[PDB]
Amino acid sequence: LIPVSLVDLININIIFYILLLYTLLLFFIPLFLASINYTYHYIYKYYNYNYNFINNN
Amino acid sequence: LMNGLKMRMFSLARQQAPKIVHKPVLSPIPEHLRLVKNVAQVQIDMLKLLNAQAAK
Repeated sequence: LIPVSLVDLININIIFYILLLYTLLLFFIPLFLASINYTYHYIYKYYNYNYNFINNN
Repeated sequence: LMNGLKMRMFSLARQQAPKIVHKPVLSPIPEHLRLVKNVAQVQIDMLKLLNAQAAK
C-alpha cells in the first residue's frame, strides 16, 4: 500500500507542514487569549466592604 | 387562540430605535450616603446640645 512507506515516515514535506502550522500558532496566540471572562465584573459588583460605623453610645 | 387552534403571531416591522424597559438598578451608594447623612446629623445635634450646655 502507498501509505506503507519508509519515505513517508520522515517526510520533510509534513515537517514543513508542522513547522508552518505551529509558527502560525505562535503568531496567533495573543489573539486566542483575547476572550473575556465576566468574573471581575462579579467581584466589583458583589464585593461589599462593611459600611456600618462604630458608635460607642 | 381559536376554536380548535392555537397560534403564535409575530409582527413584521423594522425596529428603528431600541425598546426601553425600566429595570431599576439596585445600588448601595445612595443608602451609604444617607447613612453618612444620618450619622452626621446625630453628631451635629450632639455638638449643638453640648455647646448649649457648655455656654447656655
